Amino acid sequence: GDILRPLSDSEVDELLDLYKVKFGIRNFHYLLLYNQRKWDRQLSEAQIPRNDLNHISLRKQFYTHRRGNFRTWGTYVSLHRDIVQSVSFFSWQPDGAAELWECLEQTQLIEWTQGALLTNVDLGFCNRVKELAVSRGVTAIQPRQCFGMVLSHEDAFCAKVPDLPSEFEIRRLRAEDAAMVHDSWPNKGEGSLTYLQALVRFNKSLGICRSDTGELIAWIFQNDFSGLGMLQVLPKAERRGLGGLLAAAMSREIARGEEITLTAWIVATNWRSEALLKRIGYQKDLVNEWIKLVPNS
Repeated sequence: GDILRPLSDSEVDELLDLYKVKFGIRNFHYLLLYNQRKWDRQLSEAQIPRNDLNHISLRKQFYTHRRGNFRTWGTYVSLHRDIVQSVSFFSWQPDGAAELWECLEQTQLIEWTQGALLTNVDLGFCNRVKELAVSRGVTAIQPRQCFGMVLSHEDAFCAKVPDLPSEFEIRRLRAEDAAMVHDSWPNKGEGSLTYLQALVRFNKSLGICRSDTGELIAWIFQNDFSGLGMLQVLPKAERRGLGGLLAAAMSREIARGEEITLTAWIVATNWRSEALLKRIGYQKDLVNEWIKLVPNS
């Protein structure tokens, strides 16, 4: 069949420890692998059939070169489904990573022409992968640089957290909250409402509501790397220190509920989020690209 061969659950687990050993607990591919398997376990105990349409956003299918050993170079390609197809991949083969590109170029499981989203792409794979996209029909690409911010577990565990102003209350988000958080998205085409609903269910989240009206005014989620994501404060509540409060609280909550490095993916131009994350202790130790391929025509 395809040059990409689906790894069994047992193999993904091995893939996970390979990255753990090779790069350490702060590595983003390890975090991605760690996160997925965490969800796999939960969704399993929650007796939710795989491929379940309203939870598929919480699933991933890992693959490797059908005629290669995923252990020698950690070569892998994952496929995710929500609105479009999201692809992640890596390999540490010392020279051009032939095995990897053999996979990406010879496979037909990737929707190069159907708006596929390339997530967390290493800077060394960006140019070549864009050329490939074009060689397969892509006529327009929308790439963006993201900073991978990192905070050790120890730091997150012992982190301090600001005081919440009387005007507000904090609570975990609930299903009804999903639609509001989704409505404040300007370029909402990568994450679906149902994805958000799955996240409020299986991931940690935090919302800030006015003690009066009870109106949700700011929120933060745990992301697909078990770190922080989708932070946002409605304009009418800006400059009240809530943004930094959410980030601090979520960092602490995650670190005390599980053992992992806290991280966050932010757009390189989001100077304000970089700044508040930095104040909490997060450091910038990675730069990756998110490459959104525009559907043919």
